[PDB]
Amino acid sequence: KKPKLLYCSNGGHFLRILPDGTVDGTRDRSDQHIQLQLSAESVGEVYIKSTETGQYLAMDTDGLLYGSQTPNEECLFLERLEENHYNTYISKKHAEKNWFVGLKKNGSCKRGPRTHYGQKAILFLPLPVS
Ligand SMILES: O=C(O)[C@@H]1O[C@@H](O[C@H]2[C@H](O)[C@@H](NS(=O)(=O)O)[C@@H](O[C@H]3[C@H](O)[C@@H](OS(=O)(=O)O)[C@H](O[C@H]4[C@H](O)[C@@H](NS(=O)(=O)O)[C@@H](O[C@H]5[C@H](O)[C@@H](OS(=O)(=O)O)[C@H](O[C@H]6[C@H](O)[C@@H](NS(=O)(=O)O)[C@@H](O)O[C@@H]6COS(=O)(=O)O)O[C@H]5C(=O)O)O[C@@H]4COS(=O)(=O)O)O[C@H]3C(=O)O)O[C@@H]2COS(=O)(=O)O)[C@H](OS(=O)(=O)O)[C@@H](O)[C@@H]1O
Repeated sequence: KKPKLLYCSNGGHFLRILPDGTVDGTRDRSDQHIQLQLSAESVGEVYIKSTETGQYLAMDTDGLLYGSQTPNEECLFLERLEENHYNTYISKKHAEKNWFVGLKKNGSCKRGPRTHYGQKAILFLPLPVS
């Protein structure tokens, strides 16, 4: 649990949270906002924070991901390992809606209600930073 990169296979991107709270993905290994710290706030729960800006990955009430300055309830995710050995993170708040953290092929954040268990857009591979 050192700063990791959240690599999404659908499109091959690095999930990232911009200074202005925008969350999306990118292919530049040199991006200053792709370094995330993953705090485990319980047995299968986690917090994902932009070390570069302090912001925490959070999903609003409509499934849109954004960067929150404080770590509220909307910032927890149930980190799960899947079949092909990837990690998928589903919003704990909306767990019942099956809303995950995901990236579209073109690297733009994939809306929570547009994601679903099984989709390749929800697969992330933590890679080592620096
Ligand atoms: O009716 C209207 O007027 C409109 O209503 C809504 O629009 C509808 C579409 O009209 C409708 N078309 S359909 O006629 O019903 O088919 C439908 O489009 C869906 C279709 O699934 C599909 O359509 S199409 O290809 O025929 O055009 C297409 O799929 C997109 C994905 O959405 C996109 N996801 S991404 O994550 O953003 O990139 C992307 O998928 C990639 C990914 O790599 C991966 O997807 S995902 O699992 O991560 O989601 C997946 O990978 C597959 C791989 O392709 C596959 N290869 S093989 O060919 O099977 O061998 C294999 O390797 O497996 C993997 C993994 O699979 S799995 O195990 O995870 O399942 O798929 C690929 C991929 O296909 O490329 O790209 C595809 C293709 O798109 S592209 O543009 O052709 O490149 O579009 C979606 C879509 O959501 O748009 O449904 C929409 C939405 O309807 S809804 O409203 O009911 O949701 C729409 O409504 S509105 O609400 O937006 O207003 C309005 O546009 C119109 O009003």
